[PDB]
Amino acid sequence: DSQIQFTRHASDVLLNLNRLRSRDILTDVVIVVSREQFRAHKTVLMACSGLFYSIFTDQLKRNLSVINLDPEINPEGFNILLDFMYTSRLNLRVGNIMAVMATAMYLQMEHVVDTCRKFIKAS
Amino acid sequence: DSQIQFTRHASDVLLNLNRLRSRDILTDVVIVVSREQFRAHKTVLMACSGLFYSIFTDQLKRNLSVINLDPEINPEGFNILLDFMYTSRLNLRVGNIMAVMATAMYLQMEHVVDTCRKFIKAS
Ligand SMILES: CC(C)NC(=O)Cn1cc(CN2CCN(C)CC2)c2ccc(NC(=S)NCCc3c[nH]c4ccccc34)cc21
Ligand SMILES: CC(C)NC(=O)Cn1cc(CN2CCN(C)CC2)c2ccc(NC(=S)NCCc3c[nH]c4ccccc34)cc21
Repeated sequence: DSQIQFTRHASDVLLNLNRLRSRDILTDVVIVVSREQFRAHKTVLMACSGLFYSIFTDQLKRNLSVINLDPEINPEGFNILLDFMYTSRLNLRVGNIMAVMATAMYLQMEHVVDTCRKFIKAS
Repeated sequence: DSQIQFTRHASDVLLNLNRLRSRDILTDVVIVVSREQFRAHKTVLMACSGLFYSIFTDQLKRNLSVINLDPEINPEGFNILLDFMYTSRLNLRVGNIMAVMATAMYLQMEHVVDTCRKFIKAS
């Protein structure tokens, strides 16, 4: 409310969280997408994705160390979205727009889908 | 670099991380401060504190579920800093500044220490 605001703190936290991912420090889940595998932190996955929230919030699945995604998910599209989660930067190109949008819908990241919609429209 | 920037994503992630802490979801450590206990996420602690980074980055201590802080640490001051880590907001009042500053020194949060110094200077 009337507390002092650190305007860079949130971005600095996310940057260190991504650094921890890049060194595999306290990563607690691998996400299998067809042939690929991505290690990550369940907390960040839950904070950023409705699908991952709905999985790990259920005590039936909260302790899983492996999550197999839908085999139709494109790994490049997932990687772009995983990067976004940890960076706030979304790499939308003409060559990946369709794969990134579809993957964002499957992961229930509405703002990204909403931004994919505006990207479409601005093309 | 040339990707789309989501200016509110990092703050949105931290808010959900704090929500997860408030429901004790995926918390993986308890910090003992005199007669008090605080549950938290090791990744957030490490991202925010040089002390907590140095502890959990060491494989000798990375798997600890309990951390006992120095008995001289004031629990209210620790709580204020724990809140700051998860909110980017620092509750500095001249009734608590000394105990917050000394705690931020122990936790190796230089940004906060530097701010406490200017709070003193701005009187
Ligand atoms: C970084 C940020 C912008 N990314 C998201 O918000 C992605 N996301 C997208 C959704 C799904 N949306 C939600 C809004 N709704 C109208 C349409 C469907 C979603 C859901 C959960 C989380 N993760 C966490 S920790 N949420 C804590 C609050 C909460 C949400 N639903 C709850 C259910 C029970 C208790 C708490 C909650 C992230 C989610
Ligand atoms: C959210 C942000 C504003 N809060 C901090 O930065 C609090 N903090 C304060 C310090 C201690 N400072 C650091 C600067 N130095 C000149 C004086 C002492 C500190 C240390 C680690 C972390 N956590 C993480 S993940 N760091 C990843 C990068 C890294 C730092 N040291 C490394 C050593 C080896 C490998 C990597 C690194 C947080 C730290």
